[PDB]
Amino acid sequence: MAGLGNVTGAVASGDSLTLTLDNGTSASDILELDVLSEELLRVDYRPSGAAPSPSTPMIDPDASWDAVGATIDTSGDPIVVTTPRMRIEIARTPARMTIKKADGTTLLWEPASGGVFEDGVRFQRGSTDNIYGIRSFNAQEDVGGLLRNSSDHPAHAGQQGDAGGPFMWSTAGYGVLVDSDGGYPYTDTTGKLEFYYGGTPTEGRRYTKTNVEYYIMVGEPKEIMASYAQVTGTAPMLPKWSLGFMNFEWGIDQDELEAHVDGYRARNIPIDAFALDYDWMDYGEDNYGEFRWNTDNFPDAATTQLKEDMEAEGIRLIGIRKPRIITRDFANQRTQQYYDADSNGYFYPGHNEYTDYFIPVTVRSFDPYQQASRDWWWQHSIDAFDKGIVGWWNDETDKVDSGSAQYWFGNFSTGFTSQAMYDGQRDYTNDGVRVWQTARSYYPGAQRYATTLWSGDIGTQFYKGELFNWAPGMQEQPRIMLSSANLGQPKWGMDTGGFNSLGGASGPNPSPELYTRWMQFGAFTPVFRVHGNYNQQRQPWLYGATAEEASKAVMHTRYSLLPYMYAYEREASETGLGLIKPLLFDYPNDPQAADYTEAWMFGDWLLVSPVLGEAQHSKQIYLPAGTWIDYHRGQTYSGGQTIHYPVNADTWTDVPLFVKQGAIIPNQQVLDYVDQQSVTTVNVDIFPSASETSFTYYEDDGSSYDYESGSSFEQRLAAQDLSSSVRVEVGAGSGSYTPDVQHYVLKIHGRAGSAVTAGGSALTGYGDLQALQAASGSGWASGRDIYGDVTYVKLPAASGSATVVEVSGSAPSAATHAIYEVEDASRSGATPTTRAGINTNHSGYSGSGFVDKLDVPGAAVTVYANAPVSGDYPVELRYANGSGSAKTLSVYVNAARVQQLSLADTGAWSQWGTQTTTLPLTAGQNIITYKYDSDAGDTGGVNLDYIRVPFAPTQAEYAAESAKLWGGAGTSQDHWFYKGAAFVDNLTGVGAEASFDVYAPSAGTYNLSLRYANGTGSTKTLSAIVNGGAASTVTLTSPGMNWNLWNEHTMTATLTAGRNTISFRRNSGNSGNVNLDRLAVSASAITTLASERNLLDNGDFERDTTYNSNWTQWQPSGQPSAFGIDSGNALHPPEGPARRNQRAYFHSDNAYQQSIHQVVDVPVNNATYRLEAKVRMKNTTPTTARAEVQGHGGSPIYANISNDGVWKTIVIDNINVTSGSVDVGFYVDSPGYTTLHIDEVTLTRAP
Amino acid sequence: VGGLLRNSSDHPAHAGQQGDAGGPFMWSTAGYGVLVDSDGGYPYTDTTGKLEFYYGGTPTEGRRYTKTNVEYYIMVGEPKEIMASYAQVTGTAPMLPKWSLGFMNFEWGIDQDELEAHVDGYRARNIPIDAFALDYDWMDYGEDNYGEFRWNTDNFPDAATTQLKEDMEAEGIRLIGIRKPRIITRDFANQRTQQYYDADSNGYFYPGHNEYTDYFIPVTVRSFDPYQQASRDWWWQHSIDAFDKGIVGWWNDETDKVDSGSAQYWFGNFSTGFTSQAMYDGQRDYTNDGVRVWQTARSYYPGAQRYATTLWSGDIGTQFYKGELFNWAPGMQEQPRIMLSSANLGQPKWGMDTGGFNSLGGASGPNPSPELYTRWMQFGAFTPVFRVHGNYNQQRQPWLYGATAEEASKAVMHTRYSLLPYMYAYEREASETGLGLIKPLLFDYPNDPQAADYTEAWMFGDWLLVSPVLGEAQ
Ligand SMILES: OC[C@H]1O[C@H](O[C@H]2[C@H](O)[C@@H](O)[C@@H](O[C@H]3[C@H](O)[C@@H](O)[C@@H](O[C@H]4[C@H](O)[C@@H](O)[C@@H](O[C@H]5[C@H](O)[C@@H](O)[C@@H](O)O[C@@H]5CO)O[C@@H]4CO)O[C@@H]3CO)O[C@@H]2CO)[C@H](O)[C@@H](O)[C@@H]1O
Ligand SMILES: OC[C@H]1O[C@H](OC[C@H]2O[C@H](O[C@H]3[C@H](O)[C@@H](O)[C@@H](O[C@H]4[C@H](O)[C@@H](O)[C@H](O)O[C@@H]4CO)O[C@@H]3CO)[C@H](O)[C@@H](O)[C@@H]2O)[C@H](O)[C@@H](O)[C@@H]1O
Ligand SMILES: OC[C@H]1O[C@H](O[C@H]2[C@H](O)[C@@H](O)[C@@H](O[C@H]3[C@H](O)[C@@H](O)[C@@H](O[C@H]4[C@H](O)[C@@H](O)[C@@H](O)O[C@@H]4CO)O[C@@H]3CO)O[C@@H]2CO)[C@H](O)[C@@H](O)[C@@H]1O
Ligand SMILES: OC[C@H]1O[C@H](O[C@H]2[C@H](O)[C@@H](O)[C@@H](O[C@H]3[C@H](O)[C@@H](O)[C@@H](O[C@H]4[C@H](O)[C@@H](O)[C@@H](O)O[C@@H]4CO)O[C@@H]3CO)O[C@@H]2CO)[C@H](O)[C@@H](O)[C@@H]1O
Ligand SMILES: OC[C@H]1O[C@H](OC[C@H]2O[C@H](O)[C@H](O)[C@@H](O)[C@@H]2O)[C@H](O)[C@@H](O)[C@@H]1O
Ligand SMILES: OC[C@H]1O[C@@H](O)[C@H](O)[C@@H](O)[C@@H]1O
Ligand SMILES: OC[C@H]1O[C@@H](O)[C@H](O)[C@@H](O)[C@@H]1O
Ligand SMILES: OC[C@H]1O[C@H](O)[C@H](O)[C@@H](O)[C@@H]1O
Ligand SMILES: [Ca+2]
Ligand SMILES: [Ca+2]
Ligand SMILES: [Ca+2]
Ligand SMILES: [Mg+2]
Ligand SMILES: [Mg+2]
Ligand SMILES: [Mg+2]
Ligand SMILES: [Mg+2]
Ligand SMILES: [Mg+2]
Ligand SMILES: [Mg+2]
Ligand SMILES: [Mg+2]
Ligand SMILES: [Mg+2]
Ligand SMILES: [Mg+2]
Ligand code: NI
Ligand code: NI
Repeated sequence: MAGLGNVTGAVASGDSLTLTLDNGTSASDILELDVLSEELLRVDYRPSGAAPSPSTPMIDPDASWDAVGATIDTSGDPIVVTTPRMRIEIARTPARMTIKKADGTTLLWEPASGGVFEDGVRFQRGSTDNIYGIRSFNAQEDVGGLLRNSSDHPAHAGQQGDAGGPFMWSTAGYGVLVDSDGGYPYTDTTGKLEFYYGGTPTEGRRYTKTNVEYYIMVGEPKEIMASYAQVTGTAPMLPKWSLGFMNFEWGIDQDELEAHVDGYRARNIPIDAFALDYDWMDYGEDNYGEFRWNTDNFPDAATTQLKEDMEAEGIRLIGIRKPRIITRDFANQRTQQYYDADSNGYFYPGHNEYTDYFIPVTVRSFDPYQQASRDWWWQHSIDAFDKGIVGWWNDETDKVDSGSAQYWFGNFSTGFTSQAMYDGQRDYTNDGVRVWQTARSYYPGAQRYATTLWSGDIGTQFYKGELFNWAPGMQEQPRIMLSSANLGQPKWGMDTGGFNSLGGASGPNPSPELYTRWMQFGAFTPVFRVHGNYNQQRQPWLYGATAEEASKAVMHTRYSLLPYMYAYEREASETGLGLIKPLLFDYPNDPQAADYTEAWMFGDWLLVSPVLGEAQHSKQIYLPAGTWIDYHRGQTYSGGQTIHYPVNADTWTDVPLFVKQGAIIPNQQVLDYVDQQSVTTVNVDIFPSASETSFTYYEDDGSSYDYESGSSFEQRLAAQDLSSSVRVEVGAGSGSYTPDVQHYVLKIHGRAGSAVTAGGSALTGYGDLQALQAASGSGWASGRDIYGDVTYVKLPAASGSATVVEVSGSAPSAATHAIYEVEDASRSGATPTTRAGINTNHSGYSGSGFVDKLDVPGAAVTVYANAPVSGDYPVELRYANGSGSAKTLSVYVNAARVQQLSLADTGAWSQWGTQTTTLPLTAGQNIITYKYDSDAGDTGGVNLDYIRVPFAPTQAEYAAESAKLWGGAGTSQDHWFYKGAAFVDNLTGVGAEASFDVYAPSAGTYNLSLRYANGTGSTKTLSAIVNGGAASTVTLTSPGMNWNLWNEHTMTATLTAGRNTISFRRNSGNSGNVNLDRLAVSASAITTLASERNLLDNGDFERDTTYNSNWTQWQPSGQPSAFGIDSGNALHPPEGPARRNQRAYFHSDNAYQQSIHQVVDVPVNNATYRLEAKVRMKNTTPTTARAEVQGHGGSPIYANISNDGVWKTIVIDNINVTSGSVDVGFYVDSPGYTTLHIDEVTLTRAP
Repeated sequence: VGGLLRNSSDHPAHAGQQGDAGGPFMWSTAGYGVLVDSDGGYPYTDTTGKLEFYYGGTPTEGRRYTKTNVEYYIMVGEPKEIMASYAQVTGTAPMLPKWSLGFMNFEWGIDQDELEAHVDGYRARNIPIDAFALDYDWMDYGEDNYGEFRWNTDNFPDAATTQLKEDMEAEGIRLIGIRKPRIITRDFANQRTQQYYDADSNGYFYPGHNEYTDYFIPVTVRSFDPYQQASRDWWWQHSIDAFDKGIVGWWNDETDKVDSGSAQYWFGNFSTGFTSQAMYDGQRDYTNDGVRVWQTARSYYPGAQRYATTLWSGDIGTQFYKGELFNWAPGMQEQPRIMLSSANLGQPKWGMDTGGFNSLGGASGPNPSPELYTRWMQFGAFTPVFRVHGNYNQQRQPWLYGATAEEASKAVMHTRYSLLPYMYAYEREASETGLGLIKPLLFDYPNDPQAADYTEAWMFGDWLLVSPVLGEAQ
């Protein structure tokens, strides 16, 4: 903010004066004065004499003046420039300009304190001078006058009729013009006249200048304005017709235009032009519609006829133009104009796609408060109801928001709108079709008219402020749901996936992660629904195989629970209490339940706590008083504590779900929809408590209000754990509805009885659940499941009298495996009529049948199998192959392709064999799929009978990142070659630790293997603490100064049956400073885990793209990279990953070559390896697109990728590695607009 | 989004909007509840132990049920008992169809072919689903004859009959349809609708809610960059056909700022000049300097005048002055100050929407009165770019405003057109000095304090001083 220094040199030449100014350096400042006319001076200040920047488009590039012949006198102090109209004085010490009229009258001057400087100009002038220019006023502003005597408004073009610029002038005889892209003029009534470049203005700044170029005008206003036009340009003459009257109009076609023109002409009212708004053009359409005449409105503009006919009537035509293009037509297709603009870089910088509206309609709110209004509303809805609208999604019964229209609906508007449909539909159908509605507000009483509540236009984000601050996201929704429950509206839902994004409907869809977690959450809420903004899609398969399979899996859980859930729908008709409730309902006196919203009750007997955090590796879950059983993993927890709950961030398969001891949970086979068939057997899972508990099973027609006059069915089920037996009562049937249920299968957990009695009779024992299910009439059986010992009891439902069953004794099963009959499992395929099938037409099968039709591409069967801990499970597949030769099927686990199974001929279709494969299962639910994947080279063509899954793994694994971290230990992805989603780092402070919860079947000595990195260069130590016992030293050598190298530390530990704690901690004697990845646990020697076969780093591209990986890239010198990694969720529709959250892409709009490569040293040289990957190609066919294996000892091996649009598996087998390393890669040569996606790349040791 | 606790609450009891819920219901896990019968109002709690509820003043949402008595309910029990007693007083919930426990796919942007494809995709994969909900897509919203209640058979051909319902039912799919508590009162062709006549004659509109202009058909757009020569060449190239077929003047709107939902993008200060340059350079090249360029824009920055553009004052109000009918846009009386401010910045080629653009209720709001229209026309005739404009489907022909508006408009128009050779000399002057057809008095009288901020009269060329009557009933 300092002024210029002393003049140290002055060089006159013609009409120019060049001053050198002292700034205390060898690169002195330069001030160039040029006398352009007798009354116009140009000044160019160049800090340190640097070359001037280009002038902005303010300046006329062709401006030209005659020689003035000014007198420049540098002989004294001040230096003096004179013309007949002005006298410019520059004082030497320091340099300050004074501008005067030729007669010596002072106009303006640079004050002592400072004039021109690096960021602007500063003048002083008469305090009473009137200043003009700078700014005008827009159509949304208070409109001031002409005077600018106390102004700090910026210089800008502005909006809505505004005008402005760096031009300040006075009627006292001077003007100042500064070349600038925006900036900040300043005036006040002490006499300041200043202009600052300042910070980037609101409108942006695309022309920056290091010099300060300005112009000083002397004269009367007309002379000042003429000088302004000399500098910035005069105006070209408009056509003479433009002095005439013009009629601008919006809402006009050719007939109306002709009528208007006739109207003027008939009346001798002169007029020269009509201006046509949107009407004239095909705005919204492809092929440059926003430049094309709309021949529906103006038929004669198909040719020059309209122009010529209007010209003959003396009418010229003006057309509205918007500085934008339509990037999606009315059918949601990318337009030609989009492709052209996008490929050439013609979009305004910083301006993304957005939603416009240009077709107005006029509307007015109806009043639902009036009975006659409600009758009318209903009467006009009957036709839509008859033709299929059987649920009413009543939107915007709350508030209008449109321009000046900001109207509120009253508090009873939702209730009354709901009443209109409720009363109407009930009368019209004679109470024969139940009403379903949703609204986005609730007020007491509205519930009488059969309406749910949804949470409105929530944001597509994890939480409020993650991506934008103006709407809450997923994490807030439990608090909204439970607040609604606390107001007596438990029938609640949300837009799963979110509605709003940055950029409106064109903004991004949820990431696959956000989508998957939101679906798991929504499945345990009352009104389970996806929604999105205009032309957004929310189908689960669009978000990749994890989202698809995890969403499917949790939906199967929800539908299996239909009989459980439906009792709560009945309960809401009696007490208003519904399917969800906050913990505080059950625990009014528990302070940790008082505000608790991260978990809630789903019915009376299940506590759910969905994983809602991005990249979440574990959860802290408050369990209130009682005993809780993990639904998916089987272990028990005592209540009244916060538990640490490991989750697998790699698979997304966990939905933390806990059975409340006392639970009686009716459940059934999974249907595609609620009345797809009659369910004649209802399972009842019972977890007995020492106090009696009960659940009243309920059926009715699901459809009418017949239940109101007694047409329903119920049976009270009750249970109690006694000193040495369990008693279960199935009460007498009650009510007039004949239920579909014929038998209950009681699954009584916690005891495998030696006898089951009822009414003086010991029930007939059967060998297993299958034999019991096949028996007519009552019986029992026993077994083992994930929870432990279980007793099965099959009984008739709907008896007129109560049945009391008692399970006594203890005779635990010796079974080592669970059996899953695949005919009971999930059958899918490419189309609804090409799904895998059920059959019985060959003998020798277990259970009720086997699965066939695995001989059309895409046919599959999926089993949901629970595991107590993560690890290796050898899973046996029973199958038949009477084809004459071996056949292949893919086995997928948690959406990853684990192996191609080669299934040998079994000699005949009625002869069965078994294939056992070690599967990497995760703790809790696992998704095991056997599929005919023709695009991976499978043949299909076998029949499958069942799988057998061991209750215990051969060896277990526990991820460090999911362990309980303390003392500064954290998770990270900032080094290479970790397993799972992350590793543990920052074991630096004393007390830093990772504590694992390890499960053992029996007391004894177990082997441990701890995967760790130590890149310090020297041996480091931690302590191992088992079950809080004495610390033992863990000594961890360093393989060198490289944090991408991992090793195993082996040791043993003495464990007890059940849960053990094993902590690795920096105690005060220890050095720490290692990273931990995984703890493996076995009774035998530990070998490579099935989950850890992949030799590549970041082969699945799942790493946060802030962090790098062992992948490298290449493109031709001079070409921009065509490669990146993201989720594909910004696209409409999404182009998702093959698995989990992310995939690599190659894409450019113009011709390109691109590769990525990764080199790894193999563990065993002179051995065979195998590359597998998922690849998808779309859009333009490239010249070359391939996977590549090279550097292995042999010549390059190629596998081509062909343009389809679908994910395919590419395999390069039999890689004979003799060099000790392999380069795997992907390469594309494209003429332009080829998209390749790459995901799930694995390099493994192959037999 | 807060928590569940309401220990220090003064938020009103209302239905609210956008997923909200509320009511005069305040209860505790300490063993009691209070329910007050009320239409809105003001519950109050604090940590000194207050549990209060006030009817108070009329809330934001209105109040249509007022009460002189105070009716309330006290509940005693554990939370489930309190909630059961709440349901006794305010009602239990009717059982919903059993299919509503299933998964539902809601969707906006869907027709029959896509719905069938979605359902097939779920069924093929054994992903359970019971219902699809259809947005605007399902109905003829915007059309006459109760279009906002009627199936859209362009999107859903089989909903001409019960066929769609029955085929979807066969696949285990129930259909939900979106409803808006409003009717279209003017269809796409600007005709009053049957549903308007029926609602209006029976008094079925929400009290206090006047009709208003709304939009429902989205389009996706993106701003072009006029700063780049290649972009300007492209923009002009695609304009040639329109020009050949009669668009000889370029009304360049919205070169200033985008305003759409979250999209609030500014164009830079040279956007008007460069947009203008695209058409100017292009048209001059294409016609070999044979056809003069005419343009208008709604912003100005120095230098833009080189490319043959005028300036108009934007979406001004149909009113005499700012705050006459509404406060959010200026009216007629402010316009001379805007015109003369533009002149002081070297852009004297200025115009305005004579008649005004904006009204209360948007496009469906009132036209100018005959008086406003007549005076505005007289004013406009002594300004440089003389033009009427109005909002969507509004009309500005002078004969629609009665014989005084017609005859007085005609008369002043005859004066303007008689002055063509006077005016045209000033058009030539602007090519030499930038000075145009209008100027404030202070250009001629720089030392007169009475002229220093004077805008109620101005010079029309050098030799005429004009002072239009702009006051109502003046
Ligand atoms: O004497 C009575 C008078 O006093 C008070 O005003 C005086 C100020 O308090 C005082 O600071 C001084 O103001 C100077 C200022 O110090 C100086 O920096 C300059 O201000 C420029 C910025 O330098 C320039 O960057 C630009 O600022 C932009 C900014 O870049 C942009 O990022 C954004 O934030 O907007 C800003 C503009 O709003 O422009 C400003 C000028 O607007 O010059 C100032 C004026 O010389 O002197 C003031 C009196 O002269 C009282 O407040 C005032 O009412 C009384 O009349
Ligand atoms: O690499 C240069 C590239 O960077 C930016 O885009 C990165 C983007 O690239 C890929 O997206 C492609 C799709 O794969 C193509 O299918 C195509 O998508 C369009 C699709 O064909 C239409 O049907 C759909 O409705 O609209 C989309 C366009 O929105 O084009 C996009 C590129 O725009 C890749 O799959 C993505 O993961 C990745 O984010 C930059 O935006 C590009 O302009 C640039 O070329
Ligand atoms: O952890 C955060 C870091 O993340 C990124 O680091 C990457 C690098 O980009 C890779 O180059 C590689 O680094 C290796 C390195 O290649 C290897 O030579 C070795 O480096 C030693 C070095 O030999 C030794 O003399 C001394 O300088 O220490 C180095 C390391 O401690 O080992 C590196 C790995 O440890 O992989 C890492 C990720 O592990 C990012 O680029 C870094 O800026 C960032 O710090
Ligand atoms: O104990 C702490 C506080 O106690 C005191 O506040 C009192 C007020 O004095 C009472 O008047 C009352 O406030 C009510 C008010 O009576 C009632 O009308 C309503 O106010 C509405 C208003 O009607 C409406 O038009 C709009 O303006 O919003 C208002 C609500 O914000 O509701 C009020 C309660 O919220 O009760 C309170 C609390 O007992 C004391 O004055 C405070 O300073 C003190 O902090
Ligand atoms: O492809 C495996 C398949 O082989 C036999 O069936 C062949 C063929 O028989 C009928 O035509 C069926 O309708 C088709 O679906 C079959 O492809 C075995 O009988 C069958 O069990 C096995 O799955
Ligand atoms: O009808 C279009 C949109 O309108 C909004 O008011 C609703 O809240 C959305 O659910 C709906 O998709
Ligand atoms: O195109 C519709 C309307 O768009 C607005 O941005 C313009 O300012 C109006 O003059 C025009 O009638
Ligand atoms: O000191 C130990 C730490 O050293 C380095 O910062 C490593 O990047 C980190 O992984 C490790 O935890
Ligand atoms: Ca079987
Ligand atoms: Ca790990
Ligand atoms: Ca991936
Ligand atoms: Mg010269
Ligand atoms: Mg003064
Ligand atoms: Mg600078
Ligand atoms: Mg019209
Ligand atoms: Mg005619
Ligand atoms: Mg057309
Ligand atoms: Mg769609
Ligand atoms: Mg079909
Ligand atoms: Mg129709
Ligand atoms: Ni402004
Ligand atoms: Ni609220």
